[PDB]
Amino acid sequence: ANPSRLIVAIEIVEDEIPLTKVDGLKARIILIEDNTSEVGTQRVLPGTLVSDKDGSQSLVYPLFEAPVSFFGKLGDSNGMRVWSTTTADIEEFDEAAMAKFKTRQFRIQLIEKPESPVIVKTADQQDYLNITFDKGVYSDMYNADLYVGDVLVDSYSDDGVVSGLSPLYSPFSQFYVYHENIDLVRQMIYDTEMRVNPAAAAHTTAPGEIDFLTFLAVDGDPYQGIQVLGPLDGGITLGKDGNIYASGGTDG
Repeated sequence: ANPSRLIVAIEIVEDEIPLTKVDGLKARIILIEDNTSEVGTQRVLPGTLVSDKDGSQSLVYPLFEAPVSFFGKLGDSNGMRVWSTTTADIEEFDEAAMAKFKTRQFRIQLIEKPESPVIVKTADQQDYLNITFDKGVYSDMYNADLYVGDVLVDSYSDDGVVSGLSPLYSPFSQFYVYHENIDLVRQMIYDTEMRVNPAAAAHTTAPGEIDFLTFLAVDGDPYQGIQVLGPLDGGITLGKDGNIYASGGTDG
């Protein structure tokens, strides 16, 4: 009756964190479980976090949302991984593209259980897809558009034409990005950090360059104005090994 679904969100509050206090942010990645609402209608809402500093309450910002392509509880076997790029790693990434468009480059990969989980290769047979959460970014390195919304489904799909094989379809039928929420979240972290650690403006020159998922700065270094909350603290670790699955699949 109902597809499984993945909704990724971020819970943030203002608090005194440690700076290894100081005034910055307490954040944690969370999943919202809803297969009822129409896709793209999650709201920013107060979470369960409170602030030791001033009694303020956390807010929860839906970031993105992806429905599974097919009915059934088995759709709950679909999920994904996501991580930001860094001028610290083994692989490189499109540094001039980022420069030009002042946005951050991310890698997303689809996965399936049984779990390590199994990696769903893209059509062109790559292990992962290079994306930006912003529109208009075109990469000369990968000669592709990078915007997730425009490219993911399409990339894990293959109508079979010049391919000659059985049409291939993506396990996720659409990737909806909450642009406004993301911009709201990045600004928040950009501001906080420019204040806390103003040298960080050297490579983080725009709010659009903020990694709001794994909270690494471009240089590779985790922002000094964020204190991340892992599973110990009600959170979810994203990243190369950070597995998240759709849910709420119903058979009827």
